Amino acid sequence: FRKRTGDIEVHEIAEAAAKRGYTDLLVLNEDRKKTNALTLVHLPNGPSFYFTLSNLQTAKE
Amino acid sequence: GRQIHRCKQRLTRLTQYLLKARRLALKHQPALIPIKPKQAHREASRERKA
Amino acid sequence: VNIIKKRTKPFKRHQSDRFKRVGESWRKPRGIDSCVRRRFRGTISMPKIGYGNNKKTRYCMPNGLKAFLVRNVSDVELLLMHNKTYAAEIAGNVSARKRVEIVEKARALGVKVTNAGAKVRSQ
Amino acid sequence: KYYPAYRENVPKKARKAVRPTKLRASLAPGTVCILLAGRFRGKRVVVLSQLEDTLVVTGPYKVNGVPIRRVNHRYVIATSAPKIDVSGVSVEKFTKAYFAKQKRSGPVKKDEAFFAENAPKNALPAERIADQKAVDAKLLPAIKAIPNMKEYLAASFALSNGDRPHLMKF
Amino acid sequence: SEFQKVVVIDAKGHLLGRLASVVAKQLLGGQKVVVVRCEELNISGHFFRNKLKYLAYLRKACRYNPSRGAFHFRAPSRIFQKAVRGMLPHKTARGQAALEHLQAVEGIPPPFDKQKRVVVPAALRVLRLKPGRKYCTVGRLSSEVGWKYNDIVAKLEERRKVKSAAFYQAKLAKQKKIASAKEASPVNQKLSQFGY
Amino acid sequence: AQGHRLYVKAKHLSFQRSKHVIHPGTSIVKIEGCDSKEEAQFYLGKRVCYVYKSSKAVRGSKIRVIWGTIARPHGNSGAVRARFVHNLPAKTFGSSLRVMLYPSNI
Amino acid sequence: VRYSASPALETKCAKARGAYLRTHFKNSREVAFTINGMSLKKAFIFLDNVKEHKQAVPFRRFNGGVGRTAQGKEFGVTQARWPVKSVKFFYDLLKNAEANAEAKGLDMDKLIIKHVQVNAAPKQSSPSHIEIIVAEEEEAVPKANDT
RNA sequence: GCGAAACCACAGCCUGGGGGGCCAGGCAAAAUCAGC
RNA sequence: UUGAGAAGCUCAGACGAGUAGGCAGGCGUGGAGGUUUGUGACGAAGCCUUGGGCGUGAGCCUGGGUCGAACAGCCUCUAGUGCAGAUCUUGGUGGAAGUAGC
RNA sequence: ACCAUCUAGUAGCUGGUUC
RNA sequence: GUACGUGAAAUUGCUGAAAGGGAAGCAUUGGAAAUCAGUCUUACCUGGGUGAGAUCAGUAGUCUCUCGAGACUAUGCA
Repeated sequence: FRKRTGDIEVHEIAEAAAKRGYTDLLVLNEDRKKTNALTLVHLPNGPSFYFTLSNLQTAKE
Repeated sequence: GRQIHRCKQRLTRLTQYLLKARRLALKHQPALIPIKPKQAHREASRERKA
Repeated sequence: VNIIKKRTKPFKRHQSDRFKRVGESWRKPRGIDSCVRRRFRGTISMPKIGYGNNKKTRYCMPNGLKAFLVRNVSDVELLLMHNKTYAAEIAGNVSARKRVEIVEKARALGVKVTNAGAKVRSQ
Repeated sequence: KYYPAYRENVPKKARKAVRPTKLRASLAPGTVCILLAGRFRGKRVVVLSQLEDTLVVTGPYKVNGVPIRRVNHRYVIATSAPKIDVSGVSVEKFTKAYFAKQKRSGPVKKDEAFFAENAPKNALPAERIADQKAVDAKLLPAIKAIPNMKEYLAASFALSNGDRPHLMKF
Repeated sequence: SEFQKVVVIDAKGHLLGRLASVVAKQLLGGQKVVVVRCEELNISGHFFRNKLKYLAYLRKACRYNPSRGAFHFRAPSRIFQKAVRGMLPHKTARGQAALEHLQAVEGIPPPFDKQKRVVVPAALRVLRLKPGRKYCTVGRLSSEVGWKYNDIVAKLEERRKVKSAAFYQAKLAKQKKIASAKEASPVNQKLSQFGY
Repeated sequence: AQGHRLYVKAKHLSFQRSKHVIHPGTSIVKIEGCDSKEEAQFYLGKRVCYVYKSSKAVRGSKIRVIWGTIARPHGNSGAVRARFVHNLPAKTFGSSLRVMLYPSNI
Repeated sequence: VRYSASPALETKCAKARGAYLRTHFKNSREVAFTINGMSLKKAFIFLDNVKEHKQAVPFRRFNGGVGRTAQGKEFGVTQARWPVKSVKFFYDLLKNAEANAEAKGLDMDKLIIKHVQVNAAPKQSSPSHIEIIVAEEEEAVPKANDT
């Protein structure tokens, strides 16, 4: 888990993450304190998928 | 002196608009896409049915 | 100047908590039989001009910028010279497309839009 | 560089112009004192000199483990414990920029730093550990002269049920 | 000058209405008061002074279901517990929470025999009363109104004293050893100049 | 635990009040060993608190604290009149406080 | 139909309902709040005793003039009675409560009554709406050892 | 098994003092039924 | 030094219960003319809300849910324009109660 | 006796009279 | 889903969390639980070098207005 800090973009993340032995790369994308979408890319050139999370439930609920 | 005061203040205020909207246009910022009530009430309807 | 409020609890019409016909908006009592009208101690207070707030820090949000209903894309343009004393509150019936274009331009004018996040999920 | 924008909210001419600040009379340089709050509370320390507002104090770091700190003169309880000689120590090396923090300063992180993390361990520099041995070496013999003083420092202060600070004397 | 978490107030020689006012404030102060030998409290005025002042209180009962009237308690402990019940706002939530911090018992139970027993110097009889005055003892009084347990406690307390007396001589013999050992430590006599 | 306790034990006594009107913005505090309104001039200005223990744990612990200071003496018996950043709850009558010895001037 | 209960998942649960039932409203309720939270087959053995006066159902809320019985103390309630018309209606429902898992293909011997609801109806008496939820007992898997 | 209606400011313990409510007291445990 | 909506701006003092009564400024509702290069199927009005904001107040602005075709601010004109009460009118629903009772 | 109609018979008066 | 557009209040049942020693109701000050908002996201400002041109050209043309004021099309980008 690596929280995104400051000014960095997804296309620059993927090339910066493939060089350290990583395979895929998820991005949880909240808005207004609810998580609504999820994108996962495939490194370094693989297909990138943009789902949207829905009917979200935690483990406590 | 009142009128020339305004023009110089609306020059400081129009330059700050171009010096900002140019930097703002060059950053990479998320896409404000609209939500649609007809197509989020359809999903919620067909979710529990599926 | 730091904003301040002389009161924070609004006024609540007498016995508008017991009865559901009587609404909570304030109405001055009209009978001299009243306990409240004679202002007996222990009863609720009243709206007076004493609780009027500062004539300079009035109408201000707790941040310090006053509000302004912008209902289209040329209503935020007037706020170009007033970005440090006004916050561009978008009106409620504005569509979720005409809204996303006020935000992208008010951001160029450095104007605080208070509820830019409505109907707009970002990706 | 810009013509001033809206609302000339220019401040008035402030009459407030602080003059020399002056500490108490009990805070003489070299007077053993009590330290009240923070991390090294209770540990009796000795002052080296008076700064503008704060003091520049240290416990003899061998005796207590207290480094050369600044302490605001209010969280110090002065004490009439016997004094020492601080003429041999050069306190003028310390200034208000000596104890200034090390300037976060945002050195360029080469934004990839989001992933890779490092740490300078913020280690005390070689200059701090060096003078700590130096200033202590030129006061340890001084408190060796006064009996019960080396062991006065290393102890702590702790009032007890059955004691009441106002009527007791410090 | 005491903020003990629990205080034990031995009550022999005290006045009732002055100890019940000292205690009533320390209950609301947050302490935990135990009043032992409540049976040997004193009241200004001669023997019949409070006697008709309490035989009058027996004539006072409700006139509806007389098992719902006033409960005239006869124990020496509850005589004084009554005294600390009107001194407190016992109809609030802070009164009835204060009253359960007070434990008023007669004699001395063994859970408080082996502890310190402080006294109040502002409520004592030998101070607050003129010499040669009329005073009545509660435990000697309430026996004549129904507290039928006088001859047992006077017997029980007599056994505790001689046991405590036996405890004292062993304690008294203890510090006579340290009385020698205190001056035998030579450092006391040349370093008494710190006041000690 | 006798190598600790750099404060003075106290007890929150009551709110400021008249017979019928209470003023919860300013408290009454009884310091231990302070038994005169001339002996209370030593504790004027000290920063008092009120430490307690909540059930739900936040930031790796459970102890919370309400700070404040001491403003006036109060009466002839050595009580004082304090003032807290948050007014003390009325269910803390007869509790225990701490009168921290700083800002110390002695 | 949109039901009132968060339970009744497709997984291990099934539902039936009964609307416009011409019984009383203050009489099927006390039955309903007694059978609630129980297993299914036990409730059948339970209510048939009500039909033969072998067990009375307590009247907790609408306890108007209900005479004391000897068997109301099995639950601690003073007053109880033996309604027969209302429990006749519940038997009709619980048949559909079975016969819906019998078509969904559940496990029948872990089946509890999860949520029974009794409402009012548009007055013509005091008619009733009833919906019922029967669900499996949501068992627990033992934890794997250590990590 | 069917099944009202009157009525409905909110209500429900006693003593004393200016009544159910005020002041000071006595006290105070659920939930109900039969006489009264 | 720009603070000329001179119906604005600015400086200083005193004052502040209020009955019958007198005066003044505003808030809100349905329609009418003008105006906003006005808002709206990417969701108008309404409705609900343990959300936020403003005004001393009448009130207004807004986030979320619901919903489905219209609607509002400003300047004027106009009135079938504001409800706690009338043993008030109509409608709906309660406690008494599964009691009285058949 | 009842039914419409003038009638929106009759107050010195009883209740109510809306930001 | 014809008990059918939107579906308020009274009022009823279930679920969740609380409170309740012969009165609640509300006002004020705060504790505990739940939860919400705040731009803080980043922005700002300061030199050199490298490249781009335009309102620059010891520069050539068009049009609309009024010598030059804007809009341009070249070409260089000194």
